[PDB]
Amino acid sequence: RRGALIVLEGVDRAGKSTQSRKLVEALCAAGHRAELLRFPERSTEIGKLLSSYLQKKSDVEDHSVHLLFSANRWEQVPLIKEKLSQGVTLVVDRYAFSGVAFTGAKENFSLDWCKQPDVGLPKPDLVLFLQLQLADAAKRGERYENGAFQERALRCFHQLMKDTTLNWKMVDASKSIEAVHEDIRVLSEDAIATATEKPLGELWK
Amino acid sequence: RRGALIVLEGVDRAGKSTQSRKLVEALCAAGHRAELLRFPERSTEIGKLLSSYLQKKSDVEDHSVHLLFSANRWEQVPLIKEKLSQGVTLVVDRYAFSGVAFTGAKENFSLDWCKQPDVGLPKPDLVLFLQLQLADAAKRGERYENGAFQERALRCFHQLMKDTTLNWKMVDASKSIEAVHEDIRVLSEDAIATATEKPLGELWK
Ligand SMILES: Nc1ncnc2c1ncn2[C@@H]1O[C@H](COP(=O)(O)OP(=O)(O)O)[C@@H](O)[C@H]1O
Ligand SMILES: Nc1ncnc2c1ncn2[C@@H]1O[C@H](COP(=O)(O)OP(=O)(O)O)[C@@H](O)[C@H]1O
Ligand SMILES: Cc1cn([C@H]2C[C@H](O)[C@@H](COP(=O)(O)OP(=O)(O)O)O2)c(=O)[nH]c1=O
Ligand SMILES: Cc1cn([C@H]2C[C@H](O)[C@@H](COP(=O)(O)OP(=O)(O)O)O2)c(=O)[nH]c1=O
Ligand SMILES: [Mg+2]
Ligand SMILES: [Mg+2]
Ligand SMILES: [Mg+2]
Repeated sequence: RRGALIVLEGVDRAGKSTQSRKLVEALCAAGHRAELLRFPERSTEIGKLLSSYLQKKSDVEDHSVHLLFSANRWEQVPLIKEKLSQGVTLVVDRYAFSGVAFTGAKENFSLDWCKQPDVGLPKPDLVLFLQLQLADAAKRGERYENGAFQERALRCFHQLMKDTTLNWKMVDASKSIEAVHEDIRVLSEDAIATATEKPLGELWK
Repeated sequence: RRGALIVLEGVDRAGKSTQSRKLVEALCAAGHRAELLRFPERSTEIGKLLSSYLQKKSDVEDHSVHLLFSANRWEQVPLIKEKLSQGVTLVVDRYAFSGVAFTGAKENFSLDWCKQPDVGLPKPDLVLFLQLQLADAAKRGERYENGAFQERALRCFHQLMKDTTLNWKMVDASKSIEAVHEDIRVLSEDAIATATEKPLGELWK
């Protein structure tokens, strides 16, 4: 039986990294083979250019930066497919959705253009959206770290959620770390148990 | 008056670099402000990864490599737009067409997916296609340097030429360097003189 591809999305400070780490821990403690992945994955050459960019150490033309973020996902596709075929469930901290939402929050970027590079990536079996008021997210904890930009990103995320081809689940990320974790864990157990019967799909196609 | 954006395309060994160099020389000698550009532009960080890839010094997942080639064009867009607005005609040795044709020659790559990343780039005013039999190209002068792959690339180029939104001009590249140059020079003079009256367009949109 293949593993499940579970993605956590949300604006900055929504609790994605905290919940992805806790989810992998709990699934492993309950006997599942599960591993954490994140995007961008900064250990690669592409990821290094992305990190310099996000730290404002370098400036990059907006379309180039968008394409590098997508290429950074494609470079991990062979690994993603191999792990899933091996029975390993992958918990992914940000994915193509963040890619479209953050670039789509910029001027003169259509959602259609932003989606294309990621068309065909492994399709998540479950996309958890950690919902919380922007003002709350701002009380917790770089480029894109301002309220007006987060608000436009959030709107883009809501457009992507109209996409019925995907198993979106809303999570109330305003609760305690432990309460949000239990909600996420129960949804993830269900997806691992029931969403893996069908072959891995292809995103946005 | 803005400069013209002229692109030279063709399979490997078609004479693109020789003709692009000669064209810029002749236009400048005839009083035009013209400069040469090429893709990939290996002087950048992205271009360096592309060069390692083409030299087989590194392996790269096919979708990532496709997106890096496109990002390498977008990183030069601000410069392209500035030069053209300044009256400078740009002669470009390979462009988005090569990008689509070479990736589209690989298995499981649709032309549509291959075009998307380059949608919206500056639209060439003239696209010269240096036509010559593959067997001839092979008598002149790396990754992709085998006949079966060049033949699939060539077929992709012929699909792109169905695109009526673009000013494609076929050149008989089997003639002498000087004869091919004169054909190219005359077409280029016409485009500089007549194709620049309208604003710079956007590719594939
Ligand atoms: N449910 C929560 N309640 C309060 N603070 C939280 C909660 N989840 C995470 N945090 C804190 O908010 C900050 C951002 O969390 P993090 O998981 O890194 O978010 P993200 O990856 O979405 O930016 C961290 O300091 C974290 O401890
Ligand atoms: N018209 C031509 N006839 C014969 N050889 C040519 C002609 N044009 C170019 N060549 C030679 O073919 C080789 C490849 O030319 P080049 O301009 O670098 O092609 P490309 O950039 O399309 O690969 C070079 O050695 C060049 O001198
Ligand atoms: C995956 C992904 C993220 N992003 C954004 C979301 C974040 O704001 C940012 C990286 O923020 P940064 O603060 O540098 O890192 P981290 O959140 O790990 O501490 O990248 C994109 O713009 N495109 C993408 O494809
Ligand atoms: C511009 C571009 C070229 N190409 C290919 C065409 C050439 O085969 C190759 C670079 O070949 P290489 O032999 O490394 O360089 P050059 O032709 O300058 O000596 O890149 C792509 O695959 N995608 C692209 O977007
Ligand atoms: Mg995080
Ligand atoms: Mg489309
Ligand atoms: Mg050349």
